[PDB]
Amino acid sequence: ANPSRLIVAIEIVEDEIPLTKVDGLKARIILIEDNTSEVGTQRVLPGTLVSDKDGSQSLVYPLFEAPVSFFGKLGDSNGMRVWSTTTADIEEFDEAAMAKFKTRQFRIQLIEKPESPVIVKTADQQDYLNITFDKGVYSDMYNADLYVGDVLVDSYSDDGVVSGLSPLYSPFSQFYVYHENIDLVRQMIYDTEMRVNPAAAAHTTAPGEIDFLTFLAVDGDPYQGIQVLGPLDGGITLGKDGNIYASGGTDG
Repeated sequence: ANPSRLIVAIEIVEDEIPLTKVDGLKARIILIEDNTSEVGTQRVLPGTLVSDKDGSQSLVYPLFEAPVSFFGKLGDSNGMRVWSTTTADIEEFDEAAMAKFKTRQFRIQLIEKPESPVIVKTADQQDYLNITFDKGVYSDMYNADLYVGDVLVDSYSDDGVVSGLSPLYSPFSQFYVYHENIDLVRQMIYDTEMRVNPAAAAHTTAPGEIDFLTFLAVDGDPYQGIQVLGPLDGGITLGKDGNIYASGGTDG
């Protein structure tokens, strides 16, 4: 009756964190479980976090949302991984593209259980897809558009034409990005950090360059104005090994 679904969100509050206090942010990645609402209608809402500093309450910002392509509880076997790029790693990434468009480059990969989980290769047979959460970014390195919304489904799909094989379809039928929420979240972290650690403006020159998922700065270094909350603290670790699955699949 109902597809499984993945909704990724971020819970943030203002608090005194440690700076290894100081005034910055307490954040944690969370999943919202809803297969009822129409896709793209999650709201920013107060979470369960409170602030030791001033009694303020956390807010929860839906970031993105992806429905599974097919009915059934088995759709709950679909999920994904996501991580930001860094001028610290083994692989490189499109540094001039980022420069030009002042946005951050991310890698997303689809996965399936049984779990390590199994990696769903893209059509062109790559292990992962290079994306930006912003529109208009075109990469000369990968000669592709990078915007997730425009490219993911399409990339894990293959109508079979010049391919000659059985049409291939993506396990996720659409990737909806909450642009406004993301911009709201990045600004928040950009501001906080420019204040806390103003040298960080050297490579983080725009709010659009903020990694709001794994909270690494471009240089590779985790922002000094964020204190991340892992599973110990009600959170979810994203990243190369950070597995998240759709849910709420119903058979009827």
